[PDB]
Amino acid sequence: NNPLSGLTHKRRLSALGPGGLSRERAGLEVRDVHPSHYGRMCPIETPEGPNIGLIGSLSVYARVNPFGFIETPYRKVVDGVVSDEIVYLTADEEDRHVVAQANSPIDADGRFVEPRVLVRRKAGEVEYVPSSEVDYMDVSPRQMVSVATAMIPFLEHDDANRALMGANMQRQAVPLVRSEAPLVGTGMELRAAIDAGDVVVAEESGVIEEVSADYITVMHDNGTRRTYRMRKFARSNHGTCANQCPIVDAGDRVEAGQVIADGPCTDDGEMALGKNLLVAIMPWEGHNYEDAIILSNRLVEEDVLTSIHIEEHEIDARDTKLGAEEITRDIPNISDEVLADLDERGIVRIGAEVRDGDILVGKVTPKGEAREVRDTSLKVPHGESGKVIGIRVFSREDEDELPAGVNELVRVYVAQKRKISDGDKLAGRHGNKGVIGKILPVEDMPFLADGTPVDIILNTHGVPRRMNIGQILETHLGWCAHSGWKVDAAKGVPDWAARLPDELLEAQPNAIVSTPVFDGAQEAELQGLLSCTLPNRDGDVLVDADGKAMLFDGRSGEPFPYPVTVGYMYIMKLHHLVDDKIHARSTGPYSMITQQPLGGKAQFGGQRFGEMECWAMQAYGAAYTLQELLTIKSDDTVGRVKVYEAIVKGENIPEPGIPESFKVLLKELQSLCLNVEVLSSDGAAIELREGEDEDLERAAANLGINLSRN
Amino acid sequence: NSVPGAPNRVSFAKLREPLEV
Amino acid sequence: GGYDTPLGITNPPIDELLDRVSSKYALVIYAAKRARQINDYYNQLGEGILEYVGPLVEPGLQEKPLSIALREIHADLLEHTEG
Amino acid sequence: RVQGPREVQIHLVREVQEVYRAQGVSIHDKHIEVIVRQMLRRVTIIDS
Amino acid sequence: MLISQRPTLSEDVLTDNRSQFVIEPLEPGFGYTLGNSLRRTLLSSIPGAAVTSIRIDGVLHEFTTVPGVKEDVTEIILNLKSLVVSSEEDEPVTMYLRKQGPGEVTAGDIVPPAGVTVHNPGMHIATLNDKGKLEVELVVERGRGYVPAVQNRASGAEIGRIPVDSIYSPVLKVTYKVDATRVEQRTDFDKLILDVETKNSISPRDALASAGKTLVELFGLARELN
Amino acid sequence: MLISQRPTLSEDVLTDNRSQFVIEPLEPGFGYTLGNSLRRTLLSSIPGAAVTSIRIDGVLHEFTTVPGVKEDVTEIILNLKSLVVSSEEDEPVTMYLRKQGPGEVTAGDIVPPAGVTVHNPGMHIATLNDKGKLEVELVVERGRGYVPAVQNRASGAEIGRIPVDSIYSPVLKVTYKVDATRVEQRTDFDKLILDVETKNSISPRDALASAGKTLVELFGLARELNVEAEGIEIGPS
Amino acid sequence: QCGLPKLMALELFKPFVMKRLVDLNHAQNIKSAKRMVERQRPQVWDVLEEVIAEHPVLLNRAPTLHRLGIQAFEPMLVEGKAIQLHPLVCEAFNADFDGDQMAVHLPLSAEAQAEARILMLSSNNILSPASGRPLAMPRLDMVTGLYYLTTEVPGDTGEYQPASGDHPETGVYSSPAEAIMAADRGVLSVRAKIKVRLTQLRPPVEIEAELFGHSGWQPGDAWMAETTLGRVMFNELLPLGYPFVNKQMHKKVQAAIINDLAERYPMIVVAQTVDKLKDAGFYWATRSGVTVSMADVLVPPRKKEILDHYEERADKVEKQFQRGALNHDERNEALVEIWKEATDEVGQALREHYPDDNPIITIVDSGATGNFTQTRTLAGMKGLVTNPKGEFIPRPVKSSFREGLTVLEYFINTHGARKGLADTALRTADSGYLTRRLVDVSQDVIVREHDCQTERGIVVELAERAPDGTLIRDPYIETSAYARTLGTDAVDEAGNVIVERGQDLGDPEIDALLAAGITQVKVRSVLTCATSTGVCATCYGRSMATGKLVDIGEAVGIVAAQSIGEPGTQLTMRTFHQDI
Amino acid sequence: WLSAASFQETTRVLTDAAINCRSDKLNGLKENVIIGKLIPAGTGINRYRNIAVQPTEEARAAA
RNA sequence: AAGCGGAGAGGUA
Ligand SMILES: Nc1ccn([C@@H]2O[C@H](COP(=O)(O)CP(=O)(O)OP(=O)(O)O)[C@@H](O)[C@H]2O)c(=O)n1
Ligand SMILES: [Mg+2]
Ligand SMILES: [Mg+2]
Ligand SMILES: [Zn+2]
Repeated sequence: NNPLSGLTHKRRLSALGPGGLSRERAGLEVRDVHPSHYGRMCPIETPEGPNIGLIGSLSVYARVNPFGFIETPYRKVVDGVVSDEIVYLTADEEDRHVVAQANSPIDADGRFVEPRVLVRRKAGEVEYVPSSEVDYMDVSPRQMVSVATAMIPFLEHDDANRALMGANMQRQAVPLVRSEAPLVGTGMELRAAIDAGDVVVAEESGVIEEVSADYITVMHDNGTRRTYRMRKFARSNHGTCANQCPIVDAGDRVEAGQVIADGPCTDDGEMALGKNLLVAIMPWEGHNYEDAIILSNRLVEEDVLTSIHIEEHEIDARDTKLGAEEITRDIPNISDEVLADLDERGIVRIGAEVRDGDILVGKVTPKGEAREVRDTSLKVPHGESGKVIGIRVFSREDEDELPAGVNELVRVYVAQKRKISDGDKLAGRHGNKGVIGKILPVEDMPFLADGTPVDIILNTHGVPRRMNIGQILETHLGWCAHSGWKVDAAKGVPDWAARLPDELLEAQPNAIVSTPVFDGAQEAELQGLLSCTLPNRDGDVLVDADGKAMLFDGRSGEPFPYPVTVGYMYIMKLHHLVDDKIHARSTGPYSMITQQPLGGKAQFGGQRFGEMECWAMQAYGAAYTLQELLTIKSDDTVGRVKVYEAIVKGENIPEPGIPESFKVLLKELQSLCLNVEVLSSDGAAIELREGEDEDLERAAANLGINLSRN
Repeated sequence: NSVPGAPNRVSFAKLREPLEV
Repeated sequence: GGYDTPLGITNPPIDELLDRVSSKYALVIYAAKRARQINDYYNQLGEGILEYVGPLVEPGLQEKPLSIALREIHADLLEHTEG
Repeated sequence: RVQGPREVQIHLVREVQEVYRAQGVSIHDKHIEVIVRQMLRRVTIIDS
Repeated sequence: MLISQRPTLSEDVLTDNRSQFVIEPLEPGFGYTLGNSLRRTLLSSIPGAAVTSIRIDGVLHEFTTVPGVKEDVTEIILNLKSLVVSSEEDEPVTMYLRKQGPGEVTAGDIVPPAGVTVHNPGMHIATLNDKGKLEVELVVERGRGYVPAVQNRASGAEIGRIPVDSIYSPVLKVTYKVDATRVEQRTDFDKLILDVETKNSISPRDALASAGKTLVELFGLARELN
Repeated sequence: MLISQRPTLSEDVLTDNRSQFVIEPLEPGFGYTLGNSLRRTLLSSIPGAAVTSIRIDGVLHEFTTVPGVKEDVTEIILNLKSLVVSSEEDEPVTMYLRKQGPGEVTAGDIVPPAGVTVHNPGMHIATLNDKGKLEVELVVERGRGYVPAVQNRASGAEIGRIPVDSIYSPVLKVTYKVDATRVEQRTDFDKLILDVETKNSISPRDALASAGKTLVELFGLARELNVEAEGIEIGPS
Repeated sequence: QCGLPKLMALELFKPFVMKRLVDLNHAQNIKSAKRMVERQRPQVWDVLEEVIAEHPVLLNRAPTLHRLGIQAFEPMLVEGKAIQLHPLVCEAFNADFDGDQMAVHLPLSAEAQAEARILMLSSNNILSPASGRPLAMPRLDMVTGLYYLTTEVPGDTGEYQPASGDHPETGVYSSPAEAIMAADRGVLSVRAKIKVRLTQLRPPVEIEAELFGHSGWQPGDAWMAETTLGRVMFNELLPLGYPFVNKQMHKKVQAAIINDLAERYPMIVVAQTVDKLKDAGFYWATRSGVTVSMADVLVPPRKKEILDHYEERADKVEKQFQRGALNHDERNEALVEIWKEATDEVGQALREHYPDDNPIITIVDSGATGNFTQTRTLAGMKGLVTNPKGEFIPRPVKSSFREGLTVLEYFINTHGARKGLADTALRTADSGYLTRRLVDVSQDVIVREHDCQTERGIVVELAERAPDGTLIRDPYIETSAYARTLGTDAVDEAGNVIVERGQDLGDPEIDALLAAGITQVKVRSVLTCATSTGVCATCYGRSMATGKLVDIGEAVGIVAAQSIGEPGTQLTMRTFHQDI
Repeated sequence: WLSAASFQETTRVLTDAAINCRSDKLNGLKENVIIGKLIPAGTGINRYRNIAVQPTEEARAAA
């Protein structure tokens, strides 16, 4: 899906497999968090389906023993002074010492501020003991979390469930066309992109000699030259787009390990999965009821949330007993209006726009008793469209490696751009998730005093009861980062800013800051930064000391009666789009043993009417709806055509018959050596073996199994 | 830090890391 | 009654229709039978006259037979014998 | 065996209702009497 | 008591594209609705001109690259999406862009026909290193609102044509401030200050005139009721 | 440019003093720029006349009950505050109401001076039983809107003058709603439904016609900045 | 009504559209019309509009736990690719908009359409078939809007001033129109006590008896009310002949009003009143001013003192254990008791500190969502955490999510979330298996006749005689005596009869029974029916969903199984929320 | 035997039915659903299916 | 005038 999903697919520990466990008969004591997982396996990230607790992720600092046991690094402390020597220990040994906590008050000289410290004892219990017998310490916080869980700011303010959901949903974002980087994030993004492997990094120092959109030529310092090629508009395993772009000039000097080109979801070397949007938190006219989202129309005009998706089609020209199939232009009788895009020898032209039902490659197959031929060309499935990017043709004449009995193989690539629309799914890093319920014009959204409309509206009834208030903290800090600040320290420094590092007392508009996972900004520092923020181009301050603004009403013009919480938030677009989920059917292919419709979208398939829906129908008392559902719409082979004819001609719907499934059941029971019979009111078992009945085919058109030819 | 051309992203962290990832 | 004008599927009100029958299950068959009669009359208009008659109330611009049957039941132009 | 069918019906309905009343779920007793009625419809034959 | 004053309009310039308009004395309470009527009209229905399609020399579709040019076609289109142009003809008009050799292709290298002007002659479009040549053909039309791309086969166009999305409105920002005079004796009124900032393609005084004309035309249905 | 769909205004007469108008089909987003402006202009722009103060003999210090009359001061104020009166003179006009004997004192005994006319003679004001006498002095002026009670200026001179609220506007209630129409394959146009209920002096159609003539002359100010502006034209009728 | 995408509608209605295309001479045969529909010519969207009118569709969402999981709606064409669903039918389906999907089915024949239009319509199913409580009523944002509107705040603008000397009353109004004009000018608030003259709203019982007595012909009879403007605007939404309420609308008050409406009025009235309540609630939830920010989350003023006070006692117990007096279990029990007491004390302090107009407290107090345990966890003190086995860890979590948990406080807090997530995915199988067995056992119980004329029946307690000399209503009396036909005449004191045999036991009957002084009653039950096959409509009693005597032909054996098996499964998939 | 076989333990049920030579009357909900006719509940019972609808004498004469 | 079965893996509500 993106670099993070690939980087996390590896670094995955699985309990299932040959010689392991079972997905159903697993239990409840093996799917739990053990006190020995601290530092070795992340307790937060895991699936929430039937695999919960049976799949996990390695922690950031862990490694693997030669025997196969996981180890973690500890810093050794002797006689009350914390040294700088690191030793890797495994759980067997870690149960023999006393290990302190990562965030303890070191006195800048190797001694703890307060003797009483929380330590982990032998059996995994945590106890408060004087700082006198400790002999090891954690190397740093965030040592117990994985790589995907270390990219969530303000993680210690969220509950475990929503944090797990956010960690899982960060791996589903689709690459966008711009990919800007977060305003407020953690420090883990730069390393998680270089080590994923979706960027180009210089191998040796040199002076860049030439740069284009195709390659980068670097002239090393010892007279050698090296050229890097780039992959443009390359399809991914999941249908997305993989692109790389140079970010160097024509005279710059580079160094070993420096980043040279970008990737799918990368911005200047940092991982970037979403966009920064202006958020107001309030209920609005009921269009954001029950986790729905309201969006602006500037995100469609300016292509803020847009992505490219690619698709691939295949066809083969194989041999057969009656002859050989060949792709050509001389198709049987079909209008010459549809043979226009096809080039001189079959396959379509590059750059041609195609729609559902168009021909891609024209193949003709010998029909059979010459001139006996049939049309089996490659069409475009239902509901698909887009340009044609490339065509790949293999042949047996030029000695190409192909399976036996195939002379030619053709693949066609089709790409399309995709804008945001109602039904698409959005999410945040803190477990937020919803679908777009409405898209509003720009001129009827709440706007600030200077006239800037908001971009997205999030309801206020879902925050308090889910226990994820890291999002409002992120909103406040994002507003402060966007606008900039300056702490006034002319006469001393404020009491709340004593611990703030210098160079963090002043910021310029559109700054980028970092908040590590378990030690970042406190609420005192945030409350202090909210009170010293720079004004806009006019001497105006839009947001007060509480992080709330006064908005206007876009449809009536009257200001709202109370101030509202406004800020900036990082939103990502998930790969659950409503274009891959809409489906409808009236008549199509059927099965073979039982004559019921096929299932799925790939083939025109019907929806299963299960057992519990039958219970509901029987409880309602609807005796004709159920009978019609189970006989003429599913299984009655003779009632389907009569129903179609009656509907087309406007007469009354006839009565059902006997479905095929009952007949198949009777045949199987007889095949088990059982004498099943259907009796009449006076004996004389019914024949129930068809007969010489009307065999007429009216209505001409095929009921729907296949399409209709001109 | 430690990467030749990384962008500047100031941090709120108070502690020091003896070991790199 | 003190209600606004019903619109769409909610006209005629079911509270009035349910006083013409003894159960909610008899109304279904009542309306379905009358609708089938109306459709049979309609689709054989050009051929030899049939016994079935209707509609008894003036139909709309283009109304499906079931609405005609319900509006005839409401107007008390039919009678049924439960079996 | 000791008291009789009516005591069994009372006991069954009350015992089933206690569990659902603890959690805060309301079900009219007439829904638990069809099942219990269906559980008492047979007899064991002693001498034929 | 009946007020004999009548509302008046005054202007105050802050820059070449920002302006303020003052209206007074209005009735008490009739200050936000008037401002919002004006603001809703200004942000939707001001006619303008925009590009409608482009055609490059050696490219057949959008998902490709040009030799010697540092950007692909898609981000060249995204860069062109922010060109400010104006015209007064009532038919599509074609503009040419030609560049060769090392340099930087900007919006000032476009040669427009008579009647078309480019008000953003310093923006950046592409960079050509040593062996890149750019030859682009643009089409300009007039309209209003936002109109997405028009598919190629709908209009029966050629194969190298690349439809682009178009935005016509020449207004950037609008806001209002209402000053109340709520005192005793029942001698109340309002002041409205409307601040308008345009795209440099039309003076902020003409956008207001167009909006006023639209609204005066539209509010004439109720008057004919006589 | 041309809209290509001329809007039309309908009307539905619910009652002699209450109507519903419908405007359709409006271009997308134009049902909200008309509804609020029309409502405000109808409610607080059309001039009228109303009572501004009253003076009752006898009741000077206490403001609880007036001897001889069953009703109290508040009921009298409420009954007088719903008078439908119309005046053409601009200066304040003083009218006298005098009643004696046992009977129901109604609005038909106001005997107004020249110009002012009472449009609802049959309105109950009070009822005298115990040989009580009513002598009331009323002040009538002109204005527009809902000018509330004004604090008495010359309190010492006119001690008993009781100021009241004023309902100058003939229109009493207005509401609006916006729905969606198809108009071709668009499916997302707008329709505006406006419900008006007036007092017994003007008709809803006349009120709507008078409210759309103070809005043309309000945006004429903006249109006079530049006469040739290339706006939008609905076209000839 | 429901919203249907144009593409789905065009694909489901192909035969009808082809018939209409041939009829209007837009095509020449049935092969021409099928191609015209397949290529989607502009001549296909003209007829689709009038071919789907008055043709209902069935909507379904899985799992279908009870009857109301399938419902019939009237479709309307919309632009887009998502189905639009009414806000009020999200509790029957149990659907929320974060990625859910639904299935659509189409009836064909005349009987199928009649059943979908008469039996399964969504405007006819408003009451729950298991308890009779309404299911299509305001919830969430609508409750907040209706609770904000109908509230009185002392000292607000324009409040009634009962003074004398100079200004007589200063706050009495002549009609709601004048009050609305004053509110528009900004000199009044919709939550300030005033006195109005109402003429189109019926007075309460006591006022009606005292003022008019005979009959309050409300069309034109006037009275004076002492209330707020929001309450008048709320009462202008209920039926015309409904007495003035004048109360603040907690959720229970709205539920009781809906119940009374459904009990005394036809179905169209209730279906039309719920929509008006929805509109008003959505309109006023935006103006309510409920927003969440880090400043709204207040903290107890004295948490440090309480925590140190209890920490001293915990240290005392630990020292006593270390000396050698206590064993392990006694120490654990002492620590657990101390820490539970400390958490309760901090919770009480927090509850006492909060103001009354905070959004955090207002949302929970109005009955909209959430409890106070979550508020204490967020702003107070998380408390004691459990073990993997289920025991209590002696060390508590002394910091809330507003301050931020430490590393091992955040680690030992993950034991309790994994267990909930894992049980939710493992108990549903047990619930479903039990439900299937229940449905299979009792699939043959159907109402067969009208009366078996039996003399048997069960005895219900129906309240008890208090020792002091009074009667206390039995706590659970709406699940044992309500909605059951009487079996024997209720004779009291051997003087007369209150309720005669064969009478349904509603609210008035129970109240009269208690007033007369009858404690124990005899009712007819299904356990003692005398019909050979199935049951009869008189022993079963009143239908919980419709309120009338049950119809002949009902399948009362499947609804019983569904009613029993729905809550268990549903509460299995909400474990950590609030076990089963 | 059809309902019992479709509930659980199909093999044992079928073996017992074959040995005993049982016959099924087909008067339930499961069996009617399986073979494909109207269930004996709701609008499927005789008193509701066998309904006769005809216009009244006065209305018929009027038209 | 023409085809559509099994095994495994990962996801959504
Ligand atoms: N294995 C599964 C998982 C989910 N579901 C279905 O999806 C929903 C999960 O709700 P949910 O827990 O995601 C939120 P909700 O239940 O609405 O509570 P809240 O609003 O207070 O947050 C349930 O209603 C189930 O019917 C299922 O059938 N089988
Ligand atoms: Mg939910
Ligand atoms: Mg859901
Ligand atoms: Zn019985």
